[PDB]
Amino acid sequence: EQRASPVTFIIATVVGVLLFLILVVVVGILIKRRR
Repeated sequence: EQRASPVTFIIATVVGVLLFLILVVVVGILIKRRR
């Protein structure tokens, strides 16, 4: 629990930031710019 809870939060943060830069920033904001 003491090391496993902050390591699980770092694993969830890196997959959430990777899904935001691909799905929201590239196929969303940058596809609205490239029209």
